[PDB]
Formats: sequence, structure tokens, C-alpha cells
Amino acid sequence: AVPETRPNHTIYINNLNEKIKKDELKKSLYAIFSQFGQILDILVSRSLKMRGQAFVIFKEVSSATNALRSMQGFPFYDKPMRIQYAKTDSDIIAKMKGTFVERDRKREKRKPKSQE
Repeated sequence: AVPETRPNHTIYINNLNEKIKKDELKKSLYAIFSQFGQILDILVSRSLKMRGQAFVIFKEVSSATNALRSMQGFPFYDKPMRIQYAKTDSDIIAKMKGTFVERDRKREKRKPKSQE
């Protein structure tokens, strides 16, 4: 069983140099699919099971369709970014959360006060 790729509102990644530590990995996929449709939540993890891999959360499922098909094997980090729609990176986002905290506030990223 294997119905081609198919969109899922999110894509998957598994071809990033194994020497980066976030801060750029996402800043590099954000300035790439943002035009493919609309990036609004790229997530990466430095876990051993979650190497450079990472998924893209698009505002619309038609955006991942491009970030995944459009480039589909583009040049990135000296490696081919074989984009593969995620099997729902939502549960996978809390899965590699690196803790899995219940959390009850996932919407706007506004701070309650500018601390030091």
C-alpha cells in the first residue's frame, strides 16, 4: 500500500547537514516555502531520532503541495531536500517536543511583558 505522496497541511524533511543546531535550519525553510504557499510554523529537533529532519506547517494544505512538489529534491545544505509530506507533524511536533508538555496556549506568539 502506498498512494503516492499526497498533501497533509505539513511536509517532512530528512536531508540537512548533520552539523547545524536549529536557529538556521528553520530560518532557511521559512525563506523558501513562504512563497511556495505560506510558512507559519517550521519545526526541527536536535534529537538523535530527529536529526536535521524537520516538518513544515503551512497555513493551507495547498502550500505544502508546492514546498514538497515544487522543489521536490532541491539543493539545500549540500543535500537534496527530498520533501515528504508528514504523516501529520502535529502529534510529531509534540512528539519531538523533547518533553511533551500538555501546553494549553498554541495560537499567537505574543509575550506578556518584555523582561530582561
